[PDB]
Amino acid sequence: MGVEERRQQLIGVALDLFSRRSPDEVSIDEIASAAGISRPLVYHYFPGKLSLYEAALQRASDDLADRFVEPRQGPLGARLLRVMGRYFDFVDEHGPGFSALMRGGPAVGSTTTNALVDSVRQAAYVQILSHLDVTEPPARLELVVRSWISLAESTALLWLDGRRIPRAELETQLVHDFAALMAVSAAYDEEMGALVRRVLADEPEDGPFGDLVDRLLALSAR
Amino acid sequence: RRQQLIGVALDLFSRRSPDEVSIDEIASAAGISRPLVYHYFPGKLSLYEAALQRASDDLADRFVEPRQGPLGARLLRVMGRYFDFVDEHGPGFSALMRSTTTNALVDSVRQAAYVQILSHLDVTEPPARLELVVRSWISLAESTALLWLDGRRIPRAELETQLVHDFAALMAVSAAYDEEMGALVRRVLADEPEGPFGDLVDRLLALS
Repeated sequence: MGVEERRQQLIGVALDLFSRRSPDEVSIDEIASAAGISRPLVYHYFPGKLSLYEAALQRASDDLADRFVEPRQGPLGARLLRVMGRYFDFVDEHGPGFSALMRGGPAVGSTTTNALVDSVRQAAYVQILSHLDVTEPPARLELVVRSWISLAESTALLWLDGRRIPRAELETQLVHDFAALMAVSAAYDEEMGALVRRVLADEPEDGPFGDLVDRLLALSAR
Repeated sequence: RRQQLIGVALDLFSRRSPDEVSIDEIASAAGISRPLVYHYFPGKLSLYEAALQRASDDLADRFVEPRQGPLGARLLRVMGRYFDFVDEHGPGFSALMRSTTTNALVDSVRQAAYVQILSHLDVTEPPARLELVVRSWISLAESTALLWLDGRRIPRAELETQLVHDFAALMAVSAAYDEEMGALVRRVLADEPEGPFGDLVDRLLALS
């Protein structure tokens, strides 16, 4: 194969291995072997293991960020649920590498890896505001949204540790969590209250939010 | 002297990001020479880690709360101490959250919070759904405090109560679709009036 083909092949092979195992268990020799090339030939394309890991992570990060893009049509909850399906598909596909990267955190990460992870978090933020139709988010809204993004990261990481709860339940849970976090904040702020009322007015009366409220009323045995 | 030096280092590492804290600065503040700091610590990272261990023990100890009265009030009292701590250590906390020893120390605080929450819920064998709710809330609380520190545009009193209501919310969402979680919530609502759960249910009713 040609040079650019080979570079992109190598990034793919690296991404495959770094997805399957923690990065301490992936070697240049294994990457070379999977790619069908010699050890020195890998170093022709990348000067070390970290640069290849970063290149794989760039590809993965671009993939997840693109998965956040969803048409601004129909009830908002359903849009978010669709993105949550793609998000869990991604987490599944990349699980062992995702867990290793995230449970390492910014301390272990290179400046480049931390920047890539942050760029994904920011891509999520931008999409959520687009759907909310907000360009100048107030403080309270920014905190709810960013703290939900942290909640969604945590939920996926906890899911991967044993998969003791079905992903479909967690996807729906994260959608309900978003409504609930926003509703909690609405108590302290009229501007927040108005946004949440508008968002919930866009849900059908027979929708999942409806069913959540019905279930909570039932639990309360009012 | 070694314990005094750790305190001085924690003070400076609390006030500024660690790239802005030098051994010479620690030595001056402690009133000792640069060599005497190296006598106790091989290098800057080891002293950073010692300061973090002290801070981590302080926060974990702040999670201890008597098992008495309504649960929401217990958690609100802990949130007051948590935000006090975050305030006192703001710049250093921000910089840390943005070694494997320091990761281990941070993890040990998250675990301490977990243990205390389950203690109060009177649960020794937490179901998967409860574990995920509690751990995910701990992440939410970490995130909320870090976001608060960036500008302090929202008052801490609001975020403290917001976090208590968020715990009830995360639990409620799970309980709505899981019988075992539903039973736990009902067992746990038997001592709150109409408490964060009741107000949340009223709110979801009223905002819809």
